[PDB]
Amino acid sequence: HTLQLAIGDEPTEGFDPMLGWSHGSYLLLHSPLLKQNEDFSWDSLLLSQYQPSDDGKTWLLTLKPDLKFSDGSPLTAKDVAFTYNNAAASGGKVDMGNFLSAEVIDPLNVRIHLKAPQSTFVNVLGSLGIVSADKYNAKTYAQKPIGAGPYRLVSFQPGQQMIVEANPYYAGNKNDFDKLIFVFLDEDSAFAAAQSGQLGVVRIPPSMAVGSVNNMKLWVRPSVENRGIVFPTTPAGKKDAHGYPIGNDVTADVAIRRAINYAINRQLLADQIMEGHAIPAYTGVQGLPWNNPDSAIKDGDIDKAKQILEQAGWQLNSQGTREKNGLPAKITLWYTSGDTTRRDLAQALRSMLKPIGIDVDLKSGSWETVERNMHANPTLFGWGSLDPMELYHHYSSNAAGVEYYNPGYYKNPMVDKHLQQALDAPTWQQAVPFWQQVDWDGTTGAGIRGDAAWAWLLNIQHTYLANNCVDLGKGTPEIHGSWSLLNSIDSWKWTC
Ligand SMILES: N[C@@H](Cc1c[nH]c[nH+]1)C(=O)O
Ligand SMILES: N[C@@H](Cc1c[nH]c[nH+]1)C(=O)O
Ligand code: NI
Repeated sequence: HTLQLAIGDEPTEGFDPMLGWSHGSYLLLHSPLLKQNEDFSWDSLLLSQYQPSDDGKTWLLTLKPDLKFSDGSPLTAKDVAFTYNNAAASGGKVDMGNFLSAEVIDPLNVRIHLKAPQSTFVNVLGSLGIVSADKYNAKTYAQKPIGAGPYRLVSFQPGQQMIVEANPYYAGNKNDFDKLIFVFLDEDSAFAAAQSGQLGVVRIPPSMAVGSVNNMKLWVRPSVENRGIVFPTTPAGKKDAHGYPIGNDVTADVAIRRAINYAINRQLLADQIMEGHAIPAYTGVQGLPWNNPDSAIKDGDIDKAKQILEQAGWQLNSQGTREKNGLPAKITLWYTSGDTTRRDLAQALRSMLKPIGIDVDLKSGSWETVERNMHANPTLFGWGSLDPMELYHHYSSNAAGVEYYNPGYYKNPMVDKHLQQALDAPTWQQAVPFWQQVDWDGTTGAGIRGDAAWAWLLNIQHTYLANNCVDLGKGTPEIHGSWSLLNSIDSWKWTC
């Protein structure tokens, strides 16, 4: 069967695990050693056995026999070792952490050596795609790659489409669709093509998940993708390396941040903006094992927000705005244009924070424009993944100002300690208790009970429209990024 999908952003700069697995359409053409389960354990497509040592410093990987690539070339230990070592030394992103080396014992066994225990290396094992040691070249791979994925590339028209076909050498199960065509369209054009019957699967914003489309069915997919506001946690007066202002004199007050957290009604955000297709999120890891269980509050509480503001010395002035030492609680919320739900979320927040006396300005821009103001102003972001490293990216002092990570320049030495403890655990199960202390350790934290570096809002569920004859099956909770639906691609069925 042939299926046409418009599910997200267009892939830019190639299909090479070596250059970066950032896009997320690699799930189509590639396959890592491990695949994550719904209980956050790990299974494997390519391995019969994978055992880390008790020290957590080394991994032993036994490959399944008779594995092949999309071109029919054999998949063995040489290719795994080549993959990991080359991605390690390439220096082009690809976080390998404490990785040292991959040694080939026999055609079916690889031994991975790490500098120190790393609880997140299991995420590397579950992300980095395997390339062919012989056939890999940085020039010809990006355009026409070979992998262990369920599909192999056939055609690619930039700005137009991308055509792939089922890989006969796939080690996993086959679905009911032998050919897939992915069209690159904006959300509205995609919806139009869905209603016209041109496409079988289309991704739509939750706002549009309303009413009935002919010969189509809505699919709500569980997701850890989120929406939240990041606060500048330091006073103003400093600039970064690129001359962008850092800090906000209003939001540097922790009371402001806690009050904003308590005044917001997350359930109303879900029901009124996301059409019920979100769940309230009080953290960046909402619903995950490493989420602090006590990190939730009873929000939409105006009187408590007012009480918090009054306790810190924020009083209404003659103009009806909170003032403290002549400084009014006037803030500007920034967000990225080109997204309707973000505009609506920002507006809704502006309306939600008014009754507690906080005046919210709105400013939308391109990411290039947002980059300049995201350190000096509260900003809308979306994140979320099955990788606990998010907590690091958000709350590590070393991540402050780096790319889009930690724009509020949050620095708490104890939180850094807990993060480092989590990283240095041999297993992720042992790391989980340390990840939770990031929120609150009983003394300090980055959560609401703590410094409240964020006003986290929602975990957004992904919405699709599929033909009535198409079953999208199930998979792990989808994440922030594009082409997340692909995580379920093996389970796809044709019911007509
Ligand atoms: N991932 C973050 C930041 C970002 C910048 N560019 C792409 N993403 C967001 O979507 O809000
Ligand atoms: N690759 C982008 C995806 C994105 C589009 N818009 C926002 N985010 C990211 O990780 O943030
Ligand atoms: Ni993003």
